[PDB]
Amino acid sequence: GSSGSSGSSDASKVTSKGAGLSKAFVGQKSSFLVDCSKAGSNMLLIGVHGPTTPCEEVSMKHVGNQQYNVTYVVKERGDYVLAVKWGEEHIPGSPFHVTVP
Repeated sequence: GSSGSSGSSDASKVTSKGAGLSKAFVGQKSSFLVDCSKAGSNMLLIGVHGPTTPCEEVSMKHVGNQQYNVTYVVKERGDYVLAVKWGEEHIPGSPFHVTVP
């Protein structure tokens, strides 16, 4: 394919489910799946912001079938901010408000 000029990718379509998105727990490995089957042919990335405390790491893998597995680990508790972008865009729901007990 030389030219494309077709296939607009939308973020509002990208859906996400799980706990990590809603809330997380120190030590506990929070994971969340992102469906992009009817979203677009764009790339999926993450930008875990560190407004209060940084994260241990971020495991991102494209299990396929239009599913992206992303898991992380925290060390401190409080108010967190999850930033998920979808090919130069921001999924519907971010920045998400994650509260850790």
